Amino acid sequence: QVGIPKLEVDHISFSNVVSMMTANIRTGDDMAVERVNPDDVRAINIRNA
Amino acid sequence: YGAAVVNIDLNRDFFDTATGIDLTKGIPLVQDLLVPIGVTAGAEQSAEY
Repeated sequence: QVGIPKLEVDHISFSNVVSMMTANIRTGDDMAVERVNPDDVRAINIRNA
Repeated sequence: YGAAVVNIDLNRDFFDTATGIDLTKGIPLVQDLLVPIGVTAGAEQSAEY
């Protein structure tokens, strides 16, 4: 038979397998971008959806 | 003897700086006559032609 899920029954259980990252997720290399503006505001195409 | 190149220019003496024209670049160039809006500074220059 397969094992009964721990949430499915009323028993408390004090040892469990917890997944975890081996080291911190926030490495500190936050993403940064090169925004570049439209050259001329009059030429911008508002149209087409 | 020893002329390198002989060009046909617009006559600076007729089209004087009093006309607001500047013929030093090879073309007439009047500042601040026609000039596009909504463009980054220094984008105006082709209009000077």
